[PDB]
Amino acid sequence: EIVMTQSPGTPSLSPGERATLSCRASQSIRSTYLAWYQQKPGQAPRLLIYGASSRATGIPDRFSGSGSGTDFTLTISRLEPEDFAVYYCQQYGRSPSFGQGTKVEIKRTVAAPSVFIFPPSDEQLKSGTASVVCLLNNFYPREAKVQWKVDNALQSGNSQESVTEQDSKDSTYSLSSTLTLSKADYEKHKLYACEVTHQGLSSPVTKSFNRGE
Amino acid sequence: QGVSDLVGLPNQICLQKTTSTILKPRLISYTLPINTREGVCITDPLLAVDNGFFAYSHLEKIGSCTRGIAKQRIIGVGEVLDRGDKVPSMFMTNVWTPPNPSTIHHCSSTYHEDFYYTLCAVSHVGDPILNSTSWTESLSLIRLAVRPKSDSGDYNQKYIAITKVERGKYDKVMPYGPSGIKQGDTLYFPAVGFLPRTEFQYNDSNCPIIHCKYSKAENCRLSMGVNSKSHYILRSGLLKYNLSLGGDIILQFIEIADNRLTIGSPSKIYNSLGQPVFYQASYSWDTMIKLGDVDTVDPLRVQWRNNSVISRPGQSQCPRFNVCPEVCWEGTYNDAFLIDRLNWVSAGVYLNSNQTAENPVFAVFKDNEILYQVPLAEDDTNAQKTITDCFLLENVIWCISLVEIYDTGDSVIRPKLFAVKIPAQCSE
Amino acid sequence: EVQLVQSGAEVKKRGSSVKVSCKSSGGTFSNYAINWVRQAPGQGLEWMGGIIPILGIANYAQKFQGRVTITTDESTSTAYMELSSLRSEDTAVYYCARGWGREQLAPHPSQYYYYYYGMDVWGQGTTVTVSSASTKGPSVFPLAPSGGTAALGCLVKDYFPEPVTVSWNSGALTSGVHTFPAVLQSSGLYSLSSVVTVPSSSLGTQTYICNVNHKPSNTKVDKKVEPK
Ligand SMILES: *[C@@H]1O[C@H](CO[C@@H]2O[C@@H](C)[C@@H](O)[C@@H](O)[C@@H]2O)[C@@H](O[C@@H]2O[C@H](CO)[C@@H](O[C@@H]3O[C@H](CO)[C@@H](O)[C@H](O[C@H]4O[C@H](CO)[C@@H](O)[C@H](O)[C@@H]4O)[C@@H]3O)[C@H](O)[C@H]2NC(C)=O)[C@H](O[C@@H]2O[C@@H](C)[C@@H](O)[C@@H](O)[C@@H]2O)[C@H]1NC(C)=O
Ligand SMILES: *[C@@H]1O[C@H](CO)[C@@H](O[C@@H]2O[C@H](CO)[C@@H](O)[C@H](O)[C@H]2NC(C)=O)[C@H](O)[C@H]1NC(C)=O
Ligand SMILES: *[C@@H]1O[C@H](CO)[C@@H](O[C@@H]2O[C@H](CO)[C@@H](O)[C@H](O)[C@H]2NC(C)=O)[C@H](O)[C@H]1NC(C)=O
Ligand SMILES: *[C@@H]1O[C@H](CO)[C@@H](O[C@@H]2O[C@H](CO)[C@@H](O)[C@H](O)[C@H]2NC(C)=O)[C@H](O)[C@H]1NC(C)=O
Ligand SMILES: *[C@@H]1O[C@H](CO)[C@@H](O)[C@H](O)[C@H]1NC(C)=O
Repeated sequence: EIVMTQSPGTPSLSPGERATLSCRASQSIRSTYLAWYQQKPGQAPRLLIYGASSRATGIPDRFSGSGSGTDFTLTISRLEPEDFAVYYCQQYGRSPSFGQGTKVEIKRTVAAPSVFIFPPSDEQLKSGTASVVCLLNNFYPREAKVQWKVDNALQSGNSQESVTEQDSKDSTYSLSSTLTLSKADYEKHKLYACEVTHQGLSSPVTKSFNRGE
Repeated sequence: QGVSDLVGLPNQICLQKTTSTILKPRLISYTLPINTREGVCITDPLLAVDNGFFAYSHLEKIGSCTRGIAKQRIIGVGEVLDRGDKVPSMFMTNVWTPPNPSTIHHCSSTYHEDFYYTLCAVSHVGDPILNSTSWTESLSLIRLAVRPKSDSGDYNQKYIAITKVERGKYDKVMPYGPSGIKQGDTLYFPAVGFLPRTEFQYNDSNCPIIHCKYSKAENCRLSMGVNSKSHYILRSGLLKYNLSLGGDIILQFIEIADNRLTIGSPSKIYNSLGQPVFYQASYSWDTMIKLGDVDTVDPLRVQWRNNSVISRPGQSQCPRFNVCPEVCWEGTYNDAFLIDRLNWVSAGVYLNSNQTAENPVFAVFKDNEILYQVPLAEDDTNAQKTITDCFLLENVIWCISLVEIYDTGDSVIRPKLFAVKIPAQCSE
Repeated sequence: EVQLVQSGAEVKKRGSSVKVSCKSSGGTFSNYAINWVRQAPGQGLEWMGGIIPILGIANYAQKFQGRVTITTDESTSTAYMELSSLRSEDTAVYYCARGWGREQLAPHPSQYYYYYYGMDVWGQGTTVTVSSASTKGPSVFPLAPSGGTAALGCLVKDYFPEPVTVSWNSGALTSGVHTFPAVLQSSGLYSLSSVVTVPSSSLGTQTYICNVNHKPSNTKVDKKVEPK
């Protein structure tokens, strides 16, 4: 019944910088029962630190752990590229439990998205449902907002999203939004618009098509 | 000389509180037959030392200590002698091994001239404490010679089924504690009696709930059993065994008086500076250490010390230093040995933790202050039971302590043995 | 080195049970502990319980007490986790992992405690999906292009279960491709997109075909994407 809370939510650092992650316990624990793990996408976690300061075997020097009682800290003295991953803290013993995780991300300059709108394919309208897609391509940072307009009527609950991980070459993100209609309701409207807001965008950018032209 | 009972005028000890390490333990665990092997627990340990001899017992299981398969029970005796280093040590002379180790429970050793008499319970239902109704009272005595002889028949080792038990109003009685004493030719073993809740005489008004806002007057009585609705309550006392009687073998139960009554628990009666002292484990809400001079042996009444510094770890409901009546069965056995009656200085091992069994600390203490102490292990060291007996070696007060510890060197729960000289001077 | 090899992916109906296995492959369990740790997609790690096979004993997080059983076959050096009364909340990757485990003296006359230490050897994980939907291959729809740089794509919609694979021009086209994580829609079906960024003049010369493979239904669809 111990809770671990982790900080910061998502720091952005550069290769060669120093990362320091924090883990806070809902109640005091002996140092000997704290561990730190690393996880890259599509892989299992691997142990980095245990006993709150002891490096696991095979783990580079740049990883070090410290703290006591309620507060513990994991330090990467100087980041390498493969260090950009998710880090979990854990308390163990009678009923172990994890922190919620901290993702370390590559920092670069703000980059505005490119925006593309995709009307539904006729072949899908034949089947009775209609999807309209919005692509936000190669932006940074991760936070972007997609407002769907139909004749300037904004909706909710009918549009899903997805985001790629950081690009290995340029360190950007891309996002895809899918607004889903019944063919019936698609037939009933003319102007379909995507409105995108992002830190590299003072004025929101909008891309829209008029149905059937 | 050699090693003698702590009696007469022994060598002076620092009587003042100091934080500097003037106690240095000596490990003597290699002298007892604890043969480590991966995946075998060693539990139910027993230690007694009287008049330069000693008794020891353990049960080693394969796997867990609770649900492990009982592999071997051993009861042994020997002499406590000088290593050559003017340091006392155990040397086995005689060891007995029952044919079925899972059948023997709650052994207790009392020394008398040529032997250690070890009284044990026999059970086919497991621990009688946890299976009280199903246990048919059955007791054994293993008599072991401390100095075996060549062609002696049963002088070396004699087993005895007990067949006559006088137990008063109690349904069943059982040995409950590591060691007892002798008075003349009579032996006294620490013991417990099982009495049905229905016939337990107790006025709830005697429960001291007064400065405890969340304590109900029913709590003491409910805590006289290992749970609130248990069929029995448990009452500490002695099993008396008069050897002068001869013939066949009568054990008589003596209940403990109800001054500062707590649930029946593993206890020890020992002799120090020529008169008997009693320790009782705190297995309930009354968590400060329960020990003191015995006032009368029959009936049994202890002059409990008003000790405000030594306690024992508990769980969430009766943790260390708890003083208010609660309904709980929890705690550990950590006895102490009086080493100076005029100042009431004792030596013992306590677990320095609130709700965890760890950090064994050997400490010399009066009623209201710990004079000097020293750890016996690192600060996360799992450790539960401690038995401390003290004696003279060429008139220097020494104490030997058994501690059930988790040994990281072998990754195994097992007992360890320490010798500690009580220093005369108070500096470095 | 040891290796923990876990059982294969599972698709289970709402309300059923599942029994993942984990085999030790290169050393036995000797006195270590086997933990089970789950991870919902996008979410974090969550310790479910553990077993110490050289002792009898197994212990569980309170949240899973009752629904989770953890056992071993010590002879074949294998551990099992059985989760019953499954729901959508249990859709997750379930990992098996080894560490120190230890019995501990408790401050109690009879009780003992059980400590599970850090986990240094991990299995590859078992995906288990709890859904009522049935195996179904996707439909692929073009995302028509419409200088200086253009974007085109393929919508891979209404399939089950995971996964889908997408390539472009049989794998010859890789630069500028973004294949997005699948989304799960309220029909219980999955849907994802794959897009590619190309030169705007490149829309005249070259052709672009996306190759969608869905193994649970033996489905292969190549779809060309035209500027309409
Ligand atoms: C292990 O347990 C010890 C005992 O806990 C108490 O008993 C148990 C049964 C339970 O009831 C707990 O709730 C109790 O706290 C802990 O030591 C005790 O700590 C308390 C509070 O920290 C001490 O008390 C103080 O007593 C002093 C008397 O001289 C007063 O100065 C003081 O009064 C002030 O504070 C109270 C609120 O606490 C308010 O009324 C006012 O602020 C008032 O002015 C307290 O009453 C008590 O003396 C301690 N008992 C001991 C040492 O035997 C112990 O906690 C540790 O020990 C103390 C000394 C501090 O160092 C704590 O910070 C420390 O945590 C537990 N140990 C651990 C590791 O948790
Ligand atoms: C407590 O004692 C009971 C009473 O005998 C034990 O129950 C018996 O156990 C043996 C061995 O398992 C069986 O052969 C008997 O049939 C059981 N009797 C009944 C009435 O069920 C029980 O095993 C003991 N429990 C513990 C935890 O020690
Ligand atoms: C132990 O047994 C002996 C012998 O039975 C007891 O000694 C007898 O005590 C009674 C009453 O005190 C005397 O009348 C007898 O004369 C004694 N007989 C002998 C042979 O000495 C002794 O009192 C018993 N001790 C205890 C503690 O019970
Ligand atoms: C511990 O303290 C208690 C209470 O102060 C003492 O108990 C009293 O002792 C007197 C004798 O001095 C008896 O007449 C009373 O019946 C006892 N109870 C009371 C007064 O409530 C006890 O003697 C002290 N023990 C030690 C070893 O100091
Ligand atoms: C219980 O204690 C109170 C207080 O002295 C007393 O009045 C009452 O008679 C007692 N009851 C019994 C049965 O002794």
